[PDB]
Formats: sequence, C-alpha cells, structure tokens
Amino acid sequence: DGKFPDFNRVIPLDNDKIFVLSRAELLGALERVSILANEKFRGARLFLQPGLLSVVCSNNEQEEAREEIEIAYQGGELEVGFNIGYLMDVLRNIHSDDMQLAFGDANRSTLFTVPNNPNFKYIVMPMRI
Amino acid sequence: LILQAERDSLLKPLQAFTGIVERLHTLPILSNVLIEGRGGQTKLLATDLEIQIDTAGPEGGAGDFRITTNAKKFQDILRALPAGALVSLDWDDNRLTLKAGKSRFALQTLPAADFPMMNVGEDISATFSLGQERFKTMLSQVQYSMAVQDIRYYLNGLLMQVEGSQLRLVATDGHRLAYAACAIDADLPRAEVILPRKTVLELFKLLNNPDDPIQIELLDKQVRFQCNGTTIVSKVIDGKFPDFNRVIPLDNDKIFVLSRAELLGALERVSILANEKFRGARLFLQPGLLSVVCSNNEQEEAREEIEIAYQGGELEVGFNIGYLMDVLRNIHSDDMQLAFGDANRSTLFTVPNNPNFKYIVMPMRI
Amino acid sequence: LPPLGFAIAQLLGIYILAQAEDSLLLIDMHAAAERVNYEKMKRQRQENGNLQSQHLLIPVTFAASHEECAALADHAETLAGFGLELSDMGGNTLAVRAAPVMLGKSDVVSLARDVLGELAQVGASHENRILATMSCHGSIRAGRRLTLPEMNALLRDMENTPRSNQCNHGRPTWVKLTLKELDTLF
Amino acid sequence: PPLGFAIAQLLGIYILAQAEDSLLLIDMHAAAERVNYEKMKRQRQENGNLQSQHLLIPVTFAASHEECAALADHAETLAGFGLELSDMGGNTLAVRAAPVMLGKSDVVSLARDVLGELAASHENRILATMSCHGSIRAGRRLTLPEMNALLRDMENTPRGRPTWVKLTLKELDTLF
Repeated sequence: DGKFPDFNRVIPLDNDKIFVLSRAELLGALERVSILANEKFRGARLFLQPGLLSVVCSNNEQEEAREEIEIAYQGGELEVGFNIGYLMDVLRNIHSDDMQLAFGDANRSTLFTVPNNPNFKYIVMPMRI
Repeated sequence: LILQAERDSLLKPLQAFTGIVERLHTLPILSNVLIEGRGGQTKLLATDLEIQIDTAGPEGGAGDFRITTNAKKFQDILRALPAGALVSLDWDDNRLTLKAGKSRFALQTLPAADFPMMNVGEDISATFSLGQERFKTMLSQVQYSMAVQDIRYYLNGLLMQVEGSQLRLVATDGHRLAYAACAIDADLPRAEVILPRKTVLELFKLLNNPDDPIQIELLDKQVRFQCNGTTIVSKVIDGKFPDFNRVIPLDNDKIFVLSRAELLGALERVSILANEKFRGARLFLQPGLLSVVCSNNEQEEAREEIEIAYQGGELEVGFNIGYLMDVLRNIHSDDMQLAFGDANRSTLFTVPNNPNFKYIVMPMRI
Repeated sequence: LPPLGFAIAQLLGIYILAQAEDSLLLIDMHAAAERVNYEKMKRQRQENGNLQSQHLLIPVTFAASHEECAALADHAETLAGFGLELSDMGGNTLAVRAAPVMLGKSDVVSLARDVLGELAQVGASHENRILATMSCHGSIRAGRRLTLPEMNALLRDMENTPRSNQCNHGRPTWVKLTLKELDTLF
Repeated sequence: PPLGFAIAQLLGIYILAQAEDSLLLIDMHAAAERVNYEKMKRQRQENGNLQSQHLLIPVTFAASHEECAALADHAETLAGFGLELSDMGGNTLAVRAAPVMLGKSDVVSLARDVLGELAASHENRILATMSCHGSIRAGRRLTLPEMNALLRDMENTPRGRPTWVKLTLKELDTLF
C-alpha cells in the first residue's frame, strides 16, 4: 500500500553517446575485471573513446585489472564510474545478442536498451570513483 | 616476461591447490600459490604447513623464476578467461602482469624466500603402488566412519596399515568401525600411519585417473602420495590406532542377506518420521521379515517391511539411522549381509562373498 | 519453562556461557556436571539398586595391578551394580566390556580402577565412592561440548536435582555477571 | 642365548623362545614389569630422576579437587618421576610430559598413582604401582625382533611370580 515513484522523470532523454556492443562479451569483460576490484563496493571505471571501451578496476592491495572492447563509436570521450553489480545484473538477466548503451555525461543517467526492442529500458546512475 | 601458455594448461594444475590453501590463514603468504620456473619447466606448489601439494605446470616459460601470488585471485582470473586464450605472465618488481587478449591483471606478489616448505623426511620405510580406482573405492568405503574432532586425536583420521601383501584401511569414531582391505603386489614390513581427515579429502579429490596407479611411500611421520604428475606430502596423526581385530564380532549368528537399495530406500522413507534429537530406528528381525520402525515426539510413526531369506530367532534392535545410511550409501553393491548377535552387542555389515569389507555398529537402547 | 539460561557458547576450555533474561552466565562445566552426575547416580542407586550400564566397541587395555584381578575374582556382581562389567584377558590385565552411562567419553580405565581398588578389603559398607571418586569423569574435562544442541542439556542440570548453590566445597559453579557489566567498560 | 630366541607368542600373554634346551614361555607383561622396575630404580639412584619425554596432544585426566592442590604441592617430585603436568582449569590437569620406558599407556593412571600418593617421604611407589604400565597389557605384542629385546629382560637386571620355563615335556604327559 503506497504510491510508487513516477518513472517518467527517471528516464533520460538526451543521452548522445550511443553505441551497441555484444552483451555476452561485455558481461564477460565485467566479470573478469571485477575480480581485482574492491570486494565490498566495486567501483568500475569505463573509458569511452572512438572505437574503444575500457573497463578498469582496482582494490585495496594496489592491484588493477583492465579490459578493452572494440566498438562502433565515433563521438567524444567519457570517463564514467559505476557499481559493477548494476552493470552485470542486466547483462545476466537479458538474453539478447546485442545491447545499446547511451551515455550523457558522467554525472547523470545511463540508458541500457535492446536494439529494435522498444519495450525494455534500464537506467543506472553513476558513482564518482 | 616470465611465462606464456594456454589458459587450461595453467588452470588445471592450480585446481589441485584449493582445499589445502587456506583462504584466511594467519600467515599471509600461506594464501599464495608458489610458481617456480626452472629448466624450461613450471612447477606449482601449495601448502598449509601440514599438507604440501606440488605438480608440474605448463612448459612455455623462458628463464628461471620463483614467485608467490594470491591463489584465489589468480585461479578466478584464469577460470574467467575464455577456454583457449593465451596467457602471458610478466614480472615487474613486486607485481605479476597477466595478459590475455585485451585483458590486463596487475597482481601483487610475495617473494618465494618466505614461502614455507615441509622438511620432508628421507627415511622411506615402505613403498607400494595400487590402482587409483581400487584405492578410491577403499577410501570411499571407510571414510564415513572417521570421528570429526573427537577428544582422541587418533580417531580424527584414517588408519592405513600395510602388512605382508595386504593393505588395510580402518576408520572409527567409537560407535562404529569401517574396515577395508585389498591385496598389494608387494611384501612389506608391518607399518601403519594415521592419515588426517584433510589428507583423506585431498587424496580423495586427487584420484581421478582410475586406470593409472598411485604410489604410496611411508616416511618418518610423513606419507607421500605420487600419481598423475602430482605429489602430496602429509604429516601423520601421531599415536596408536585401536586394534581393529578386537572390534570385529565373530559370533553374530543371526545372518541374512537383503537388497542394499531396498533397505536404503526403507530407511530414507522412515527417517522422515523419526525423533529429531535421537534419530533412532528400530529393526524388528523375525523369520522371513525385517521391519524398520521410526517414531517422533508428535505421536507419528513410519514403518516399512522387507521380505528376507531369514530363518533364525527374533531380535529387536535400535540403531542410529545415520550410521546405517552411511554404509548403505557408500557401498555400491547390490546386496548386503547383516549379522546380528543379541540386542546389546555389535552388528556386522558385510558384502556377500566379499571378505575384504567389514562394518560394525553398536546398537542404541531405544 | 524460562530456565537457568540458554547456552550460547564455550569459554576458552572450562566454562560454558549461557544467555538468559538477566545476562550471560558462566557455568563451570566440570563442577556442575560433577554435581549433577553425583546426584543422578545416587538417585539411580537408591532405585533399582544398580547403575545404568552400556557396552561398547574397542575395550580399554586396563593393565590391572595384581590384586585387582583377584578383586574381580571376588563377586563381580557389585561391579555390575556400579555399571562396570569387565573381563580378564590373561596374566594380570583386564578390559572393560561395559561402562556406566552418564559418564562415558573417555578414561573408563580410571573409573574401573577406582571401583576395583575399592573392591579390596570387603566390609561396600560405605557407598560414598560414587562421589567425585566415581564421578572422576564429570563432563568433558577441557575438550568439546558439541555444537550447542547438547549444551542446554547440561544447562538443565539443577532442574529437579538438588544441591545446586553450594558445590562440593562452596565454590560457585555459575553466574557472577549481570546486565550491568558496562562498568567493566570504564 | 641364553634364555632362548623368541619365535612366537601364545594367545596374547606368552612369548615362547627357542633355546638349545627347549622353548620357554615368558610372561611378557610380568617380565617387562620386572625389567622396567629395575631400569627405573637404576635410573633413580643415578641422576636422581627419571628421563622425561614431552609428547604431542596431552591427555587430560579429571583431577579430583584435592589432587589439584597436590599438584600445587611441589611438582618437582612429579618431574623427578619424569611426569610434568599442568592445570588446564576448573579441576582438570594434563600431562605435558611422560616418562620414557613407559611412553604410550594410560598415562592418566601413572600420573594418578603418583599424584594420589601425595596425601611425604617413602620411595617405593616406583614399583608395580608405577609399573602399572609394564609392557602393553595383552595386545600389540610387537614382533620377533623386539621380542628378543624383551627376551634380554633379566640380562643386566637382577630381581613375585616366576616369568619363564615350564616346558619339560610335561605338556607331553598332559597330552600322552
């Protein structure tokens, strides 16, 4: 019994940095890089540059893990932090081949969608790592 | 650059160093696996100051090196990689750089000088070998009777005794005893060791080549098992095992053979309505019939009956149902032979026409 | 039944701590169990005239000093009355085939030796060897009391069994700390 | 030679040794009790104490209340008998060390004898009271090589039942 939040103000509308990449490959990369991340809060940094997406993680013991993925991207660079659990959950629970990632700036919502599937939306807001 | 090899060629040898490696030991380096490259060959080592296991690793290594790196992180990184990817290990100061595709991992390493090694004895008293499947079968037949953390440390283990051409495995907790034996192609002086439970479990994991044999060497308070390119060295539980010959009854005249699967199913069905603190089950043995009865606090009763080729006098006897189900599960024979004395004396569980396995349980007065 | 307490754990080897409505209580397991074992053994002795027996796997290798074998040659009916049935192996050794229940768990040689050396000088006629002399097992001396679903069973020691407050000397066997242990934090 | 050469054992209590005369039945527990008594007294008059041996996983007795205070009484006597034992807590004790030449046993029994004797003076509780261990009672009967070492019992040692020969073909009269 209660009023659920209005999800319309939630969803971003102007995310310009859009690229589509393999769901399985990105999920495997996130699983690999999360091994050497801090085990409690799991800060993962994504570096987005034309043609490359890099995922970097680090932990208490000054250890670092880094993976890279080739993507069809040409826009501006963007460094954005995330709680890797939120990134991994959608990739685990979605059974589509490709996923479309839309970024605005590193301070606001990131949109996860399935190409040619207007019925599914997933919004995560970043941390400052 | 210190090493370069395929993923599985590194991952598989590491999987022999997980049970022994304590994820949180008081010594930090004990959480690390030791990697040693020498003469174009790689060796992987691990220990807990009590069980030391080593094996051969990949071969694509240029130069000699000795490092220790965190076992869990390294193994998780290896298993997270695609099965068939190339892995390159570089060494930079106190760091190990793992490279696979577009994946980098900057692990921190500890010097191999601080990695502890067991001062393995040089006093081999007996050496033999036997089929891995046979040894694994014997260990499975005897392991469930070991006492888990008893006040007597020698019962918290498995007695391995070689005498003449006979190898015997004995386990007991004080309320039951499992004895297994086999013929070994050797003539050895009577020796005996008490393998700790951790050694028993690691050895159980090790035996994965049923067609190949395993070599066992008895040392000065040590046992070394060698097989599949893997060597395990373990300290023994010092002390004297109970003389298993007194334990085995020789006068249980109420003998009958019945299907093991039938009795196991009966016990599993009737245990559901058994008392939770005591977990007792009453066996009613009468000519032609064996009844398994259980009852609980809530005035509920479960009862199953089994046709038996039995002739002798009646007997009501209580048993701890876990003891019965242990032997009924860990023996893979079709039939089992039950030998009963009287209500307050031991019961013998055997495999018909198989003198090499014996199992003794005392009853409980239910 | 709001009891004495509800056992929560062990304490470094000799105490068992139990939480109740008041605080955690430190029961000296050996002392309290000696009290309750003496009480139960005497209650089971005044009734049925003998102690409850139990047999067991793996006899004990007694080693049986000379005249103790002759004491066993003397009527072992009393030994069966103390719950200890034992047999002669040869020369001057013995082995116990049955130990009394309520003790078990090790060192049965000490119990049998106590009662059998008492069998010298028949007069009996004292019966106060069933005390700490025969209660020279108590509970576990310093090793293990299971994983808790038996600790509460000893925590039920003094329910329906008298002689609780004052032990064999007067030393307390339980509570000292109350909920106001915050003073210790200063 | 003399006293024979051990060939086997008889049901658990005897060790029969072959000599030029005949085979001799040695009561192994009694013979070992006598030899241990002699060895302990020889090691007692010289060096003034028995040879101690620390052991792994000590055994904890039970330790009746006044026996703990007897341990509070000078424990150097117990160390003189080769018995070092500590108090674990409550009213229980454990032997950190046991005498050699007795080693594996119901060490609780030896410690209990020497501790309950502390109810002063005296010396001869080192006899069968301390030799309440002897050899292994009726089992384990270690094989012929050390059986001969046991057959060297009265060698180097003097000194109440006899522990040897009866075979003079009297068993022949018993069977013929």
